Amino acid sequence: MANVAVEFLVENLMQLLRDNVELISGVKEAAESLLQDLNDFNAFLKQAAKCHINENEVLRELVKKIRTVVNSAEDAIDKFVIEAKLHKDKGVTRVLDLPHYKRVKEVAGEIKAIRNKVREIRQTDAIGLQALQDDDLSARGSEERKPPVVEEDDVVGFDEEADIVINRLLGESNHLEVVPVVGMPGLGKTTLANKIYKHPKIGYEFFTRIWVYVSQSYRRRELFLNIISKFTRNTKQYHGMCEEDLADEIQEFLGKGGKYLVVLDDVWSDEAWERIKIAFPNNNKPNRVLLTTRDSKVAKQCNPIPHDLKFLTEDESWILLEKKVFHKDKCPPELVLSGKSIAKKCKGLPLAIVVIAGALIGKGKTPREWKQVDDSVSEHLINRDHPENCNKLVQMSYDRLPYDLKACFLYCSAFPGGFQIPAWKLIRLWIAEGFIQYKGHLSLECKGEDNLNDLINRNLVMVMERTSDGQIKTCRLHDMLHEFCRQEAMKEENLFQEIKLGSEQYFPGKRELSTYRRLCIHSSVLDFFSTKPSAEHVRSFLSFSSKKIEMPSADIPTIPKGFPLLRVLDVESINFSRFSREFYQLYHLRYVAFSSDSIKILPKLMGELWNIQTIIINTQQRTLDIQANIWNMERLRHLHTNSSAKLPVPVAPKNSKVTLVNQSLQTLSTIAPESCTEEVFARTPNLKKLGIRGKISVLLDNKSAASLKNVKRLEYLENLKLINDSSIQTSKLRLPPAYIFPTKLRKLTLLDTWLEWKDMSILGQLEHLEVLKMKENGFSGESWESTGGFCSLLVLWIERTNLVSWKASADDFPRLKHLVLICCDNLKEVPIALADIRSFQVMMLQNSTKTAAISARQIQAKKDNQTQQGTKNIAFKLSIFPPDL
Amino acid sequence: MANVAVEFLVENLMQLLRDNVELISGVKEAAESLLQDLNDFNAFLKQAAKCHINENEVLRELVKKIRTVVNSAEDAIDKFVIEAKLHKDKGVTRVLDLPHYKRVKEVAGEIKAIRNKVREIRQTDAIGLQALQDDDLSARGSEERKPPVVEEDDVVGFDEEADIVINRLLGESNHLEVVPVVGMPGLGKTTLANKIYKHPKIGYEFFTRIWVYVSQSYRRRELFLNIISKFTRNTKQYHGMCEEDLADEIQEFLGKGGKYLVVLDDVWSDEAWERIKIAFPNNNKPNRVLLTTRDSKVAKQCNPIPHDLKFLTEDESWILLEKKVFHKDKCPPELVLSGKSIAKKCKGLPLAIVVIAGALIGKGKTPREWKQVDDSVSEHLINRDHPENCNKLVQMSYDRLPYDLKACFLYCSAFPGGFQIPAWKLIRLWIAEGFIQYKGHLSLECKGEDNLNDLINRNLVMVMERTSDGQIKTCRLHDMLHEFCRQEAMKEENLFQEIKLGSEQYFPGKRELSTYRRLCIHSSVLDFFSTKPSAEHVRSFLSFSSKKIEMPSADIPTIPKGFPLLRVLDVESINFSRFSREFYQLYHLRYVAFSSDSIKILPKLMGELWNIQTIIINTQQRTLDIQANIWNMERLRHLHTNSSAKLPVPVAPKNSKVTLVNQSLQTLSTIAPESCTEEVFARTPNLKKLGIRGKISVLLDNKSAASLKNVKRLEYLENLKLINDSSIQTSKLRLPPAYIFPTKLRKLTLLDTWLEWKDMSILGQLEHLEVLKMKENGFSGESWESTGGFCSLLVLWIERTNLVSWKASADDFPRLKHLVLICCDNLKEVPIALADIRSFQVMMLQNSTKTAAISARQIQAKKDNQTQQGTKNIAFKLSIFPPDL
Ligand SMILES: O=P(O)(O)O[C@H]1[C@@H](OP(=O)(O)O)[C@@H](OP(=O)(O)O)[C@@H](OP(=O)(O)O)[C@@H](OP(=O)(O)O)[C@@H]1OP(=O)(O)O
Ligand SMILES: O=P(O)(O)O[C@H]1[C@H](OP(=O)(O)O)[C@@H](OP(=O)(O)O)[C@H](OP(=O)(O)O)[C@@H](OP(=O)(O)O)[C@H]1OP(=O)(O)O
Ligand SMILES: Nc1ncnc2c1ncn2[C@@H]1O[C@H](COP(=O)(O)OP(=O)(O)O)[C@@H](O)[C@H]1O
Ligand SMILES: Nc1ncnc2c1ncn2[C@@H]1O[C@H](COP(=O)(O)OP(=O)(O)O)[C@@H](O)[C@H]1O
Repeated sequence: MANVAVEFLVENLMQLLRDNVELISGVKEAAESLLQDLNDFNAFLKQAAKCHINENEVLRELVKKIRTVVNSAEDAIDKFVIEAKLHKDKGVTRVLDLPHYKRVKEVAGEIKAIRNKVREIRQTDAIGLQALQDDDLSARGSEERKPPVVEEDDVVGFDEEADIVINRLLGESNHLEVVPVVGMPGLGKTTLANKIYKHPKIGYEFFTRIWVYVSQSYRRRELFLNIISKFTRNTKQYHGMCEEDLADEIQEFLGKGGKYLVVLDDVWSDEAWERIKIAFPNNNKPNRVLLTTRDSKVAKQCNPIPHDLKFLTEDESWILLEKKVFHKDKCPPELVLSGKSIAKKCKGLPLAIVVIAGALIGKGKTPREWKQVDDSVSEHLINRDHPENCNKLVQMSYDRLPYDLKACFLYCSAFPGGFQIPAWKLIRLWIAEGFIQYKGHLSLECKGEDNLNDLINRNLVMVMERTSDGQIKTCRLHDMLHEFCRQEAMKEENLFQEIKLGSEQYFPGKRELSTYRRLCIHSSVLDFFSTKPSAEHVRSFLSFSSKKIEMPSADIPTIPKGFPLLRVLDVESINFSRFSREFYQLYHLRYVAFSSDSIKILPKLMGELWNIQTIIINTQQRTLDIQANIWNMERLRHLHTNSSAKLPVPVAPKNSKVTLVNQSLQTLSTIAPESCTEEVFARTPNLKKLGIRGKISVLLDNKSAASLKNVKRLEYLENLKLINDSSIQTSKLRLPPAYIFPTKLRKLTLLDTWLEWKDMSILGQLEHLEVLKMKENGFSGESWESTGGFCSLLVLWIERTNLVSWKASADDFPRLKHLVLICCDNLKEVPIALADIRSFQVMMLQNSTKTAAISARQIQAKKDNQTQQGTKNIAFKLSIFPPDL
Repeated sequence: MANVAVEFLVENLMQLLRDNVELISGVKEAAESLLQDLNDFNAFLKQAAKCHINENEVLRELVKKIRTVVNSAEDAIDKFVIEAKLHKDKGVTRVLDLPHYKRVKEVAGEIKAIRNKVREIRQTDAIGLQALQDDDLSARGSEERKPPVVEEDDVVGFDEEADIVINRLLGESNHLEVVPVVGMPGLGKTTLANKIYKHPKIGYEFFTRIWVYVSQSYRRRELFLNIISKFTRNTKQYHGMCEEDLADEIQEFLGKGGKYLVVLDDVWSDEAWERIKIAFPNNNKPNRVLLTTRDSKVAKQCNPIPHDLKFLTEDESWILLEKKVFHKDKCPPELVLSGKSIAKKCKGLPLAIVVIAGALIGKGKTPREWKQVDDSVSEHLINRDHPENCNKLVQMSYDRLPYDLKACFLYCSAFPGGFQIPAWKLIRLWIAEGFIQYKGHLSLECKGEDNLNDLINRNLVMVMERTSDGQIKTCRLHDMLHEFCRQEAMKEENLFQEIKLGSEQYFPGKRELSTYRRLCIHSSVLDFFSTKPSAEHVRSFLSFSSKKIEMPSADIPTIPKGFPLLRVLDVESINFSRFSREFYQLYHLRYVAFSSDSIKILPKLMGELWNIQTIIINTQQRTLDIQANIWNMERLRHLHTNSSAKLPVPVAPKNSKVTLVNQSLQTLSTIAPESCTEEVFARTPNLKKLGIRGKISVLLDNKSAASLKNVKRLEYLENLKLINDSSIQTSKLRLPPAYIFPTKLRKLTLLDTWLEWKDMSILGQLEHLEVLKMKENGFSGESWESTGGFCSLLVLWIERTNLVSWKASADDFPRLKHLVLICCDNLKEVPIALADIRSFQVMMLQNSTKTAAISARQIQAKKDNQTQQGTKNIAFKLSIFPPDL
């Protein structure tokens, strides 16, 4: 939508005028003029949006060229800004910088012609404003939306295929067999196969169970490395071994672990199965493979008997729609006939019905909306076999979205097919692109999380992984939605364009690449950069690859010089050895991610990019030294890192009264303990997440820095992590008293502190802490005895400890819901008093002593009797690692 | 040929037995038995080769099974070598090395199994050549092959096509019309183009003329870079800007010098034309493009009138056949009729005439041989349209090559089709690959050049360029010939395999790779190594990519670990930042050629190797410290580079009587001036080609360590090159006395020495000097007065010198043949006395004063008058790069 670009340009111009007067100084009148005209433009596009522009040709004619004239302005202003900052570097103290001030004033001549153009067009727009304001529709207020807790996890009317499949498997002893499943896209082969892979009988039967996704763009060796990973810890060794030997190693590991069930998803080409099957050892055991698909030929080839999936009958259809649109509550009677007619209109496709329930949630729950939706569906599914019917249905759902979500959905279609989207990165990309604008009081990140939850609710985006906290950790887009969104973006809106290279084709020429605004290259990238492209109007550049590619020493300069107007640059999948000066000459850079293996210092010139919001760095060295004045970069909001970062020593200005305290700074992913000082925390009042890697001892000792005591100043801090990199128990470490920590702290992580279990009382004293995660021998001992305090703790996580005896009472953990016990191969039993807590719902116990498993089964039987006893308890689910136990 | 493999194994086994008793100490008995078995079986293989091999299957089966055991013996022997060297590396002083000595005894058991297999072949038949001994064919002696002679520079029957093409240009000025040349394969379009391009009218008609070769796998950017690099000297910019901008610059430069005539060779598809045609924007000038295409559709798309290359007429065909087979001499009357039958059977395809001429010259000059050849040609040229006729003719020609020369002719397809092959690289490769073996007294490289001349004489190898010396410089195979050799090698013999992946195809599995003995890649080797392939039976690797490519630091150790028995490592188009230690266990390496841009030190572990013969490095480091002990490598024949290599100080051991005098060394291209001490020359009695690069004044001055005086000691030196990197003239340099130079010096090159023409007398005194090359103001001054001495000189190269006045008489250069003057914008006139030099053959003049051009025209007129007077003076040739001069 043109509104997005208009708003972003207005905001950036305002920020540049307020903040940096000197750069814009030669053209201030033109800046203010463009500001007024863009405000008026935005109002006009809103008024046009109120109407159905597609209904009138004149309205559609009017919108065109609103966007091009706006685009011409953005270009001229940005070129001017970069030119004048280069002038500042020139340091021409001449009063009249006649040489090359006439170049920045050539850009200003373009600016002036552009201001003249914008003054025009605005006069024509004033014509037809009154006529447009005569008409309006959908005059209503805005309501709230609510978080997407799990709902309808049960699968309507699909027990039949589940039981048939679970029956078929385990037929012939000592045979490696494959179970094909087919059925048109959106039917639910993955959903049913998930229900199988999570049915109790399957987990009872086979010990090893691997979930594997194999699309068309799948890679064989990438898959083998990960499957070997399922068994062992490190794959960096097998980065240097052949696929065949890798196939052999997977075979040995998989054969060792008794039986095995392996799931490969959405296969496309029979040769794909032919190649992948090698790793599986046919060692004369009843091991079952479960592949699903869409094409019939491959299913038939891999086994002469494919099990075809089934459509949902009319009743299943209506019940499913009722569930999705009305969630737990039951439908009010008046809409029943409408909903049943729509369900019948669907023909029993779970995908069409699901998206339609999303559209109904979007419209409302009033009879007029239901009748209109019924009429529209009765029109857009006249055929069955044509997939574009699903596209028409999704378009109908899509039309009702707010334009802000319209931008986010398309931009979520940017990622490659089959790629699992990291939610935090997706939110930060949305922020840096300008799709989320200040409205209200929520922090930008919270608004982004709410937007993602909204998109999940109407069933456009399917969630894949969730956190311990219950939040979302990784999402993606179903194939049909990906195709519809990609076509809509690359064709209509020109949001972005992709450059995947088919056989016997060439990367476009400079004239074509001239008309792009964003690039995505998810295929051979070094090949596009060996050509030395040049497109002055590329603002973003995305490359979400699978492997890590090295960048040749003679090829580093190409990105900075080819695209001198970047804003977003995510090349996390490309490893750099260094950087060139043109890099530090990129002055519009907002988002910047990159990897590296020999980087140790963040050069100081990097602090001259005065618009950076986000920074993400990967480095193999333990210590990363930062020399750029991050206290100078006003708008910095995040600084991620995987090594231990050594922040610079802060100094306030001497001749300037102004103090350097960043109000908008929310993260310091991993800083060294040496910098956990009073001043570092004086400068970050609003900090919400902090991490410290290094030798946690320096913190805990009270000589060098009362560092844990320094932590008291961060009032809003809500997440902390203590990572120790020393591998030597030089002394014993002691946590300070529980009045030093912040009050809202909600999630803590320890790793190799090696603390004594008596200190757990201090943590019990904390009030709001909701998740405790101690990994890799965080607390050392053999005797912990609960002493109360964990009033609100919701998830407990213990991994790689030598604890033996634990003792508690049902009043120690009143709100427990989740309990994680990993790699505790020296614990004996879990206290049974944990079976008394009502909310205790999920437990898991990995690589643990079998006596603990027997006690856990006792606890499960206890809670089963409780729920049987008429209490309104939440259902009980257990998990014990041993297949036998 | 299998005899080649048997002989290679025999020679290596004898070498290993002689040099190191320890390496074969455990299995010396079976090794010697295998050696004698190989000798007798090679006698058997020769006896088989005496009888027809192509026509008999049982005979091939007899000799077959011996090649397999020979390959297996090679594998096991190299395995034992690497294993014994690994034992040495372990440095176990135990009398009984309980770990790994049983593994080596099992490898000895494998060696004994191969010995048993060879003895089993001998048991099946004591010799197996009794039937072969009964029948003998082709008994005759081996006589001389003539030294190469440039001959038949005239083209027969294509002059009328040349006239028609030269009538095409001047068709319509102020326009761009493409000339299409269309013909069947081996027809001679490219010869007609190479003629017309060389026509005096063409050079006079256009000041600028370009020759461009459009292969099937052409890349546009590299072609444009070549066109640009033609005109200018500096290209640091054009490596940085894009191919659209590159074509724009090509337009600019071709328009700077007015009208131009460019040639595109062997256009295959239409897209080639559509994309290359944008680089010739007509500047409303009379511009012509010459396009040779085998296909016709592309020609019609280029221009609705393609120039149709006719077939040779019968008389033209015969004059060709007699010229080729007989060279200057005419056809003897008795062979006239057999020749006429052969030529009339050729159907006019000149390539058939040429290949049959090669077959005749190889066979001999007797009527029975001519009749046999004619009958075969009749038998195999029944049809007309099928190109496979040429494959059949080539097969006839090939069955007659000497088995050594057969192996030589083949494996030339290992170099990708269409690639100019440096002759020196081919010769050194043949030497390293055991292809050329010690037979007689000729030096290995001399025998290699002899073989290459022999092949070229047979007209199976084409020469692209020569030298003022007239020595072959670069050679390439014809398209059809390259295709034939490719199919031959990859199918019937298994000399090498070409891993060229389509879009669908994937790289081979390790299983397929197991049966390969030589690898040739010509597509992405980066991706090939990305799959991390492995192979033990691989001895040769070649990848002639067009560009230079980097090896990611994680991909560096792939080649060693995958290939532990590597001999020929042809990776010169690959870049190496560093080397894994696994490189330094490749005890089977014979040939190492590789690039780099940061390598400053060759590690001492490089010296550990012993089997290498050639070392080749092109680094951009101005210095290259060589810390390997080269003096301990006896078989080092060649250490080629372009850097100012600083050799290690030759130190004799304190407790050894062995003289570290390497009797195999032949060349030290660009050693450091500091490294020219009496010792290093004293270690190399047989040095043949030397050149220095660095601070040469350190060589000249007597106070300085007298390097140039010591250079006398090399009695076998024949090639000397002196190069100065010092751009600063801190003093004037003076040459030593004439006697100090080696007696047998024959070619000299001077760059950046800025000598004083008064010294030219000293160089005159040199008795044997035959090539002189002064460049980069080699001699600094304004007036030259030649004083004689250059009795045996033949060619004179003057480039970028500020000479003003030259005075010479005909008595100074009685035997000289070639004058050339590059960029002498200072030179006034050329001594007209040089016109009296009978031997004077060809003159060239580039970017000189027009006065020199007019005086050169005077000299040309004088020579034309001389020959017009009845003197048997050789034809003279004049050429001026700018015709305006
Ligand atoms: O062995 P050299 O005495 O050093 O001469 C050779 C050779 O010159 P000749 O034709 O006289 O044998 C090549 O031929 P030209 O170029 O001189 O015609 C030349 O090839 P390039 O200049 O193309 O490289 C080559 O150069 P290189 O050392 O790179 O192999 C090098 O002569 P120069 O090095 O002095 O140019
Ligand atoms: O499951 P989560 O709720 O995501 O909690 C953590 C945490 O994530 P958050 O701090 O954002 O909540 C870490 O995030 P990052 O370190 O990447 O910033 C991540 O990595 P760590 O191990 O270093 O804590 C870790 O993932 P994992 O432990 O698997 O590596 C993950 O916990 P999960 O195990 O559930 O992913
Ligand atoms: N039996 C069912 N009941 C309700 N919804 C379903 C059912 N089966 C699939 N779905 C819906 O379909 C989507 C899952 O996609 P799916 O059909 O499994 O992809 P594919 O079948 O193409 O692999 C989800 O939105 C899910 O809610
Ligand atoms: N005299 C000639 N007449 C016709 N074609 C020729 C002649 N000489 C070379 N050719 C062409 O050159 C190619 C092979 O040339 P070749 O026999 O090597 O001679 P040259 O060394 O002069 O090129 C073929 O395409 C052939 O048609």
